[PDB]
Amino acid sequence: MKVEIDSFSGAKIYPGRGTLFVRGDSKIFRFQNSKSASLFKQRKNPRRIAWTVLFRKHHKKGITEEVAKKRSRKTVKA
Amino acid sequence: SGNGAQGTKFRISLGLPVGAIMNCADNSGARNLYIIAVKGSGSRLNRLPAASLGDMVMATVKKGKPELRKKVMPAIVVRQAKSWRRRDGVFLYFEDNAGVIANPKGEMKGSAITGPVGKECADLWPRVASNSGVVV
Amino acid sequence: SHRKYEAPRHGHLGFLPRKRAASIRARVKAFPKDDRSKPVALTSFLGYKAGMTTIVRDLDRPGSKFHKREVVEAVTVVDTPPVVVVGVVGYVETPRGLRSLTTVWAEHLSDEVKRRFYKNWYKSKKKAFTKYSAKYAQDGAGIERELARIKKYASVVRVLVHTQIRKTPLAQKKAHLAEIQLNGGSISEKVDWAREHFEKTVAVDSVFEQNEMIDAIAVTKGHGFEGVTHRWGTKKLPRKTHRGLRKVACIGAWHPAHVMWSVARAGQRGYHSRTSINHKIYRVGKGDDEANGATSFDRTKKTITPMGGFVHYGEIKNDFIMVKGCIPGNRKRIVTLRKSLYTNTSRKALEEVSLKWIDTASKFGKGRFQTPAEKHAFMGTLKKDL
Amino acid sequence: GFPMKQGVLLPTRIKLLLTKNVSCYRPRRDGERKRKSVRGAIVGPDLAVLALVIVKKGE
RNA sequence: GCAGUCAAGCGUUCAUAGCGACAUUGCUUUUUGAUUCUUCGAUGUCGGCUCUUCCUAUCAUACCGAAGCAGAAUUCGGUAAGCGUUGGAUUGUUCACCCACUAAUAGGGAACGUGAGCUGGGUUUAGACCGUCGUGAGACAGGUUAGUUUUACCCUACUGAUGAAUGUUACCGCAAUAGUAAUUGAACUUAGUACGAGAGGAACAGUUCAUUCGGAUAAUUGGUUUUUGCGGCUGUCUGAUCAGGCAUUGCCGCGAAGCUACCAUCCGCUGGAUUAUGGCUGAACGCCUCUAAGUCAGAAUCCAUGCUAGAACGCGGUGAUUUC
RNA sequence: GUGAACAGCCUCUAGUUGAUAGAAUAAUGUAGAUAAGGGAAGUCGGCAAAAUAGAUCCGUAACUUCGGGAUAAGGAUUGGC
Ligand SMILES: [Mg+2]
Ligand SMILES: [Mg+2]
Ligand SMILES: [Mg+2]
Ligand SMILES: [Mg+2]
Ligand SMILES: [Mg+2]
Ligand SMILES: [Mg+2]
Ligand SMILES: [Mg+2]
Ligand SMILES: [Mg+2]
Ligand SMILES: [Mg+2]
Ligand SMILES: [Mg+2]
Ligand SMILES: [Mg+2]
Ligand SMILES: [Mg+2]
Ligand SMILES: [Mg+2]
Ligand SMILES: [Mg+2]
Ligand SMILES: [Mg+2]
Ligand SMILES: [Mg+2]
Ligand SMILES: [Mg+2]
Ligand SMILES: [Mg+2]
Ligand SMILES: [Mg+2]
Ligand SMILES: [Mg+2]
Ligand SMILES: [Mg+2]
Ligand SMILES: [Mg+2]
Ligand SMILES: [Mg+2]
Ligand SMILES: [Mg+2]
Ligand SMILES: [Mg+2]
Ligand SMILES: [Mg+2]
Ligand SMILES: [Mg+2]
Ligand SMILES: [Mg+2]
Ligand SMILES: [Mg+2]
Ligand SMILES: [Mg+2]
Ligand SMILES: [Mg+2]
Ligand SMILES: [Mg+2]
Ligand SMILES: [Mg+2]
Ligand SMILES: [Mg+2]
Ligand SMILES: [Mg+2]
Ligand SMILES: [Mg+2]
Ligand SMILES: [Mg+2]
Ligand SMILES: [Mg+2]
Ligand SMILES: [Mg+2]
Ligand SMILES: [Mg+2]
Ligand SMILES: [Mg+2]
Ligand SMILES: [Mg+2]
Ligand SMILES: [Mg+2]
Ligand SMILES: [Mg+2]
Ligand SMILES: [Mg+2]
Ligand SMILES: [Mg+2]
Ligand SMILES: [Mg+2]
Ligand SMILES: [Mg+2]
Ligand SMILES: [Mg+2]
Ligand SMILES: [Mg+2]
Ligand SMILES: [Mg+2]
Ligand SMILES: [Mg+2]
Ligand SMILES: [Mg+2]
Ligand SMILES: [Mg+2]
Ligand SMILES: [Mg+2]
Ligand SMILES: [Mg+2]
Ligand SMILES: [Mg+2]
Ligand SMILES: [Mg+2]
Ligand SMILES: [Mg+2]
Ligand SMILES: [Mg+2]
Ligand SMILES: [Mg+2]
Ligand SMILES: [Mg+2]
Ligand SMILES: [Mg+2]
Ligand SMILES: [Mg+2]
Ligand SMILES: [Mg+2]
Ligand SMILES: [Mg+2]
Ligand SMILES: [Mg+2]
Ligand SMILES: [Mg+2]
Ligand SMILES: [Mg+2]
Ligand SMILES: [Mg+2]
Ligand SMILES: [Mg+2]
Ligand SMILES: [Mg+2]
Ligand SMILES: [Mg+2]
Ligand SMILES: [Mg+2]
Ligand SMILES: [Mg+2]
Ligand SMILES: [Mg+2]
Ligand SMILES: [Mg+2]
Repeated sequence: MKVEIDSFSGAKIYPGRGTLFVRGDSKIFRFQNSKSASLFKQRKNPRRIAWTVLFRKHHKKGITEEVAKKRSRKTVKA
Repeated sequence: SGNGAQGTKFRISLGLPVGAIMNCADNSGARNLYIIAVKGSGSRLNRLPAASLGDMVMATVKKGKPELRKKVMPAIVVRQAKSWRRRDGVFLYFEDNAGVIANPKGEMKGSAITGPVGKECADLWPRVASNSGVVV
Repeated sequence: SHRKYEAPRHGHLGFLPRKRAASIRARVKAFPKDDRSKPVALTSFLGYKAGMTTIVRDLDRPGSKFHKREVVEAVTVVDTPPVVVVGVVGYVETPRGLRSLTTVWAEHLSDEVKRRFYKNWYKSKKKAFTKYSAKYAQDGAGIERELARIKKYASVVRVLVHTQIRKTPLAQKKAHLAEIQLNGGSISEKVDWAREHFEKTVAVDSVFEQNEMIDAIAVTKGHGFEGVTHRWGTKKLPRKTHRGLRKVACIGAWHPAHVMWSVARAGQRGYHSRTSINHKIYRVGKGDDEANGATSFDRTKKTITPMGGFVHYGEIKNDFIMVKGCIPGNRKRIVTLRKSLYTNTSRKALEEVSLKWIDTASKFGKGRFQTPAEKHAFMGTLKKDL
Repeated sequence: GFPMKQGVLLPTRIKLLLTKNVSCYRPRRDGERKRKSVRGAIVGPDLAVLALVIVKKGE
């Protein structure tokens, strides 16, 4: 069992959910629902649709503590 | 299906009743395929026979080489726009309808299939598995 | 003349009359053949259809193109809190058929069952079974010689059980009562089991186990008055036709000069009693088990109740039977789950199913998240959090 | 047997246009670039071999 | 139109495998005639659509017997009407004829079923063109075009729906009668096996799917949108803003709930008695015979099992049973 | 006011707010809409319905009585600021 993600919105597509589209050039598209699919058919651009992962990533929405510091170094001296 | 069907196609939602026209997706000279029959179909008053992905139809060629027109030959559906459901739970659909012209055995007429192809069909006919590029 | 083209008829004549049923609780008209060599157990159970969801499991079907592959499958879920035994009835055989010889009741009966015996519970003095309860206060002579009466006679023996509807999100307040045939051994051992279980409680797993074929007995969802086209699968008449087209064009030939019992007419639709068979049990969940909805493979702590609850039902909190697919009847309705009437081999039965994953996303919309954990993980923090 | 590629996310395969001084490609010719399949950088059940590096010993 | 009896021929030989002359005996009433009993103070004329039921002279499917049955295919026959018998081009068509699928694409009845059920293409009033005929008006089982398809609220039937009265009320049941349902194909395997000189070339058991039908169901996917739920747009009106009104629901994208689709998903039981037929024992008839007595095996049949209703004038068990 | 407009649609003045009423929203209707995939296979017949549509620019066949055919066909564009 794999969870997919919506090629338009970035929602998790749990098994059985959504629909799958095979474009003529054999690119596969997966939608979580009939909403993302209709935008996709409409030639809407996910970067302009506010509620999408691609939007929020691009517009830098809420990535607050991911670009913070960390502790992942080593120590050997061999 | 019937003859040269190696395996047993699980039931896939019907998309192409008699009179549909699908793109001819091989290299044989034919552009389109007009469906006149569905092999192994059954009878119900007023029901039209309908083809699914991987069914063998009878067809005529409406657009194509003149030596390829005005006569009925077998063909095999390779792509479906009507959605359908697989047993792994997914409802999927191609962007066009298309078959390739075949002989009753199930052997193909042209050398290569010019499109993606559904596995339900790939498994079903060997000589189609050969001639395909991307499957599903 | 003659049809001039042959077609099958419409609808099945072994489901007439298509009238409303006599009751919400369809009737178990058959029980499993008795094998008295086995321990005593129930043969049916009571519960309430709550809802459906999706399942993921590998398939084990040597030969099928989907052997050793995951399939996804719909399932119903019926809320089955413990039943409670409050009586036995004993039937004897006569050349006119099976008749009931005596009931024998528990001494104390829950206000749940007591409510079933009334039509205005608030106004009533609730005198039900009050004099019967007295029959115990003796040594007990009468109840004994009644149980005793059952043993000496009585081809078959049934437990009067009833539901604990108060363990159910329903607003119904008025429990459901029913007789279940006891199929364990030795007619005398049967009433002994019965007598022991007065006011006692009996559990679903004592009647069902995983991968069992069970039948479901219930009253279909109702649809009121239906015209001939939907009620019978008739053909729509042409668009051009005067005075309506969800009709039948020829209600009958001239002779017999009578409309016939076999032709379709607009009538009631739905609310029929049905006996669906062969609904494999995919899961027997325990109420007091957080991670009901979990799996060997999933393992996240979560019950089968979807986000926001089963739509129109609530919040399943008791034990439940998960049944492959769909069941006659609709959500919140009393259903009877009955043992199979034959031992199926089928290879389709006997398949020991192992769930990989039970869907738990909301049904009230386009569910996207199994748990509020999962939800928060993906949205991050919102303007309403800490 | 296709290899992973650092920071090329999506646990799937893609066909990329690679250049000299880049992992999963050793050119044959000056100015040679070749379009080759690659497995993504996100671990998934389809992997035959995970490659790992100890950074802190255990007990 | 369908079926016989005699048996001269046909059938390499060989009357009766399969056919059958000369004759001759019949049945049928979807052929056409013959009649003129009923309807002329009107019983709506051809098809087609839709839908139900029925017949069998069986096309397919189950089980059989026969062959000029080696296998495969096919032909003849029995028990059989349980189940099915289709999609299209031309024609108003019935009929016809091709294309195509299919297990098969059987023939018939029911006021030549079926018009207050439709349709109105044909026929068959009034307009009109042609051809033939006629001095003419006009005529033509000649060709052509346009040409109003009315009413149910009654009774009964049918579908569903209440319901007085056999102390009251309540719960749980029984089961008389009635209905009843499943269907057909393929692939793998058997097996390149049995049989055959070869060319070819099966089946039972096992498995995987499918068609046609049926009963549900709505997790999923699709359709529906007055959620007038959110957003957008035009025109105008409220001084502007905010927020809104009006445009027979203004328009558009998304759209939950509900309803809903072989456009979606799930489910569709196993015992017995029989038919044909092949047999056992076994006389009549010292022999011989499946039959006379007795008897075994046996089909998509039948009766149960199951399933639906529950007799509102069929029934059982059970609870409680009023004091101004 | 929008707009080519005495069109449609909204408004000012004036005039109406008359048409039995209540409650529900079964079948079947009548008038209004939508529908996956296919696309006339429906039917006597595309009957009904759907499609098209304004304007600006490009482009425009046979044939012709030279007047036409012609918005032939076929294309692109159109808001706000
Ligand atoms: Mg939707
Ligand atoms: Mg939609
Ligand atoms: Mg098929
Ligand atoms: Mg028809
Ligand atoms: Mg090749
Ligand atoms: Mg017939
Ligand atoms: Mg007694
Ligand atoms: Mg309706
Ligand atoms: Mg249905
Ligand atoms: Mg009309
Ligand atoms: Mg009809
Ligand atoms: Mg003679
Ligand atoms: Mg001979
Ligand atoms: Mg001779
Ligand atoms: Mg005849
Ligand atoms: Mg007379
Ligand atoms: Mg007469
Ligand atoms: Mg008359
Ligand atoms: Mg008359
Ligand atoms: Mg008269
Ligand atoms: Mg009359
Ligand atoms: Mg009459
Ligand atoms: Mg011989
Ligand atoms: Mg026979
Ligand atoms: Mg019949
Ligand atoms: Mg009969
Ligand atoms: Mg036809
Ligand atoms: Mg026709
Ligand atoms: Mg001809
Ligand atoms: Mg025909
Ligand atoms: Mg007649
Ligand atoms: Mg008639
Ligand atoms: Mg009539
Ligand atoms: Mg009429
Ligand atoms: Mg006429
Ligand atoms: Mg005409
Ligand atoms: Mg005339
Ligand atoms: Mg005359
Ligand atoms: Mg005419
Ligand atoms: Mg006219
Ligand atoms: Mg009247
Ligand atoms: Mg009327
Ligand atoms: Mg082989
Ligand atoms: Mg030989
Ligand atoms: Mg059928
Ligand atoms: Mg919906
Ligand atoms: Mg709005
Ligand atoms: Mg504005
Ligand atoms: Mg402002
Ligand atoms: Mg107006
Ligand atoms: Mg069905
Ligand atoms: Mg059954
Ligand atoms: Mg019997
Ligand atoms: Mg013998
Ligand atoms: Mg016999
Ligand atoms: Mg006898
Ligand atoms: Mg005898
Ligand atoms: Mg049967
Ligand atoms: Mg049984
Ligand atoms: Mg009664
Ligand atoms: Mg009674
Ligand atoms: Mg009026
Ligand atoms: Mg009015
Ligand atoms: Mg309506
Ligand atoms: Mg729309
Ligand atoms: Mg459509
Ligand atoms: Mg088209
Ligand atoms: Mg046609
Ligand atoms: Mg066409
Ligand atoms: Mg037709
Ligand atoms: Mg015509
Ligand atoms: Mg015609
Ligand atoms: Mg047309
Ligand atoms: Mg029109
Ligand atoms: Mg449209
Ligand atoms: Mg023109
Ligand atoms: Mg501009």
